Amino acid sequence: ASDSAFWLEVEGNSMTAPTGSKPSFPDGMLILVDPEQAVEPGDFCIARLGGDEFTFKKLIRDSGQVFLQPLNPQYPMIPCNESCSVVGKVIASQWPEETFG
Amino acid sequence: ASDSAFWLEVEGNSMTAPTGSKPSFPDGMLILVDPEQAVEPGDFCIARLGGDEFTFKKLIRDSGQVFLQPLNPQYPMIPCNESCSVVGKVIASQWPEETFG
Amino acid sequence: ASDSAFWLEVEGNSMTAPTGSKPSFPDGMLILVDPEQAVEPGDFCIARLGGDEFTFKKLIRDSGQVFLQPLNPQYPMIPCNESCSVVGKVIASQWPEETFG
Amino acid sequence: ASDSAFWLEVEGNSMTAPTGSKPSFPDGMLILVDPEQAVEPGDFCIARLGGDEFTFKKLIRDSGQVFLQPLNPQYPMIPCNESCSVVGKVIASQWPEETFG
Amino acid sequence: ASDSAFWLEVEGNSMTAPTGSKPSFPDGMLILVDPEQAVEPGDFCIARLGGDEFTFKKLIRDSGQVFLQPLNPQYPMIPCNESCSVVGKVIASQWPEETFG
Amino acid sequence: ASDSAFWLEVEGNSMTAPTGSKPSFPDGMLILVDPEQAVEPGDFCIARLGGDEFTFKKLIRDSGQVFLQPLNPQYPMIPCNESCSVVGKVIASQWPEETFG
Amino acid sequence: ASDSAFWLEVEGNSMTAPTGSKPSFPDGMLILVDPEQAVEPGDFCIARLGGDEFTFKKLIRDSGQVFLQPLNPQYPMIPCNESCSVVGKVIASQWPEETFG
Amino acid sequence: ASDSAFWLEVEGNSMTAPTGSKPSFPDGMLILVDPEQAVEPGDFCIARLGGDEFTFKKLIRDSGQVFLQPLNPQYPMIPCNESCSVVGKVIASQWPEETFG
Repeated sequence: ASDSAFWLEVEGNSMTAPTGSKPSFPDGMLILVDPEQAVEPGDFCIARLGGDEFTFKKLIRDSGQVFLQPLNPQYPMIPCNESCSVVGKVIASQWPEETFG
Repeated sequence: ASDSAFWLEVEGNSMTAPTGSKPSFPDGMLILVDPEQAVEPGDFCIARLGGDEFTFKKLIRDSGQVFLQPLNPQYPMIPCNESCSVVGKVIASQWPEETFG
Repeated sequence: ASDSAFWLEVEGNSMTAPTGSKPSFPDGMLILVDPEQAVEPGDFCIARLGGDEFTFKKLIRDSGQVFLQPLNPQYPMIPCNESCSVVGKVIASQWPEETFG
Repeated sequence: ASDSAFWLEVEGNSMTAPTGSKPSFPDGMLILVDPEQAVEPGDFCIARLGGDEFTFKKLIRDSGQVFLQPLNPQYPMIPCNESCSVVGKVIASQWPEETFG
Repeated sequence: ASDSAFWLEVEGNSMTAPTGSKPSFPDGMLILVDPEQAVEPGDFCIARLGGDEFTFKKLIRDSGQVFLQPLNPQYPMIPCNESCSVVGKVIASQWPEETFG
Repeated sequence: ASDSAFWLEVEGNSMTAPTGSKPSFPDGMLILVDPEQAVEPGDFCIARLGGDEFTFKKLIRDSGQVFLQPLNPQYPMIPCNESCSVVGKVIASQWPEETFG
Repeated sequence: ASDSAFWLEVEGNSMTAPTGSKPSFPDGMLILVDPEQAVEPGDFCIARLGGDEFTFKKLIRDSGQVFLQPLNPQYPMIPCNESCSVVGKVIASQWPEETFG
Repeated sequence: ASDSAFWLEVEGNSMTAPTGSKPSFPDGMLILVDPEQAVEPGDFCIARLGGDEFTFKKLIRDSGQVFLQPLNPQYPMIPCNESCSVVGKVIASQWPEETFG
């Protein structure tokens, strides 16, 4: 984990996989982003889209096109082109300790 | 966090909550069981059962009786009695690092 | 595979995993049910309910109880006991050849 | 199947059909690819695209134009012209025997 | 088709199957409901729910339970128990003739 | 309808519309083509490209030019000119009766 | 349009219908919300969900269950229960004048 | 907004931009054309084409040439010379009241 790496809190159900599926990062979890580790296809990541919303998706590649895919199928998959910048690789995820009291 | 504390890999959907509610411990996650800590009502814990098979659940109390309750509505509740014995309180949970490649 | 093993065509969506998750046996696939192989937990199988109902689920164990689980979340889980006899272990599955012209 | 046919393992969601539609080739399945058999419109194939990257899709024809179409609605469709080259016809598909342990 | 049969205009995406799966009854189509024909598992129907409101879905049976299942994945399946009653079997569908003006 | 009208089973997803759009003619349905009725813009029809294979689209006029339009946005629009010959207007569509058990 | 009625700017693509569908409200358009007009199934409303955040969607109901549905089939259809509160009916939508030079 | 200006109902996808890009005038919208105003390059206008057939497009200037550019990349570009005359400027667009209920 580089010095640059920072923590973020999963906010949304976009990355919450269907029951029985894995991995899954339910809204509430923490994810460690590390701007210094490249993001390869199949890796999870944070990416800044148009305007300023960062997103947490699985970066995939199909037919030469790169998409940011959600673990929740009920959500949209999106092309990652011009206004799509990968900020860093998600290298870890754990529930915050409060979660256990 | 005690020294008798150990890691276990969640294997099942019993602790997988309906999308939206939290927390949620999906099959494949890592939980840290600490025997040297008590399981107060509402805490998450491991419990050795008859044939000595662990069970991941939430300890709840209802009239001098103690129950092991799954976060997955589909999974039935279970009364903790003769062969039932808490093995420790779950204090942490994270995805194995292999998860992030 | 015993000389008693037999093929069956999956008919239904009880074993159809959510896009992204495996395995999955969509309606249309074939499955080899071997009556002579024991069904350990975590194994896919063909069980009979009542006496004439053929069911295709994943046999599991939660909190000391055995359940026939569907790979399709929307479908209810079911406890396997008295009127629930395992018919055989699913040991292979493939699409029927016609599937390809 | 020709002696030049090999097995590939599906990696992705592009060929995963929505519940109800068939066939479907979810990530993790094995597909037999025969480079000696030709791919007629409607067949399932592997094709080499731009940077020579392989892609598993359905070859279709519409309005006298050829397309590589995914079984999964979320994925885009691609015109199979110049930099599109067919590697082989998909002729079999099954889960690896590990699937049933 | 009995003398009691009547047509209903499909209102809603409940029975719209995803692209590539058939059949599909998109919002706008016509369905001939016949109250005098029994609805076997597999058939499409109109059932009246506890609310006392009408619903259009596919009736299925799994592990002994009966459900009214939609063709659109985004919609929930529902057990057809007490407050669930079959109004009639859906036996034909077509676009109104205005569709082609 | 004229005596020149015949039935055609829609084959392909060119005329399948996005969920929540109408009309829509999913692969599987039956469209009634009547060669004797003029195909006005906004009408559905069967056309011939290169004087051979049929294309089932929606004739339209934009900026003085004519195009055969697919109800599926993924499919490209195609200019109807020289090698483009309209075979007849689509006047009715329905699911074959087998569809309903 | 009551006094309470206020204007919001559509932000996002949850209500951008697929090319060739209607209505549709691309990110950028304005929408008049009137808290004083009820919202019947089929209406376009503004709801406030859990996180104290607002959503613009079409209220619908299926099998006696209310859902907030998006015009974009990509996005998810969410059940509107406990934490879901309908704030107002959307009764108008127009682009801002700046739009047109 | 002049006395000569009038409302028109957009009919077509010619002016339906790709999701994300704005503006976008989906088939079904109302656009207000003001004959009295001039259509500077970049503005949206109406145009009489030959035998009196309207066209909704954007007025661009490429190579000292005045074309009619569509917002839908799928639709061909058209030059506005002889048999092409502007009919006014699009100064406002909005959805018909009937759209909301």
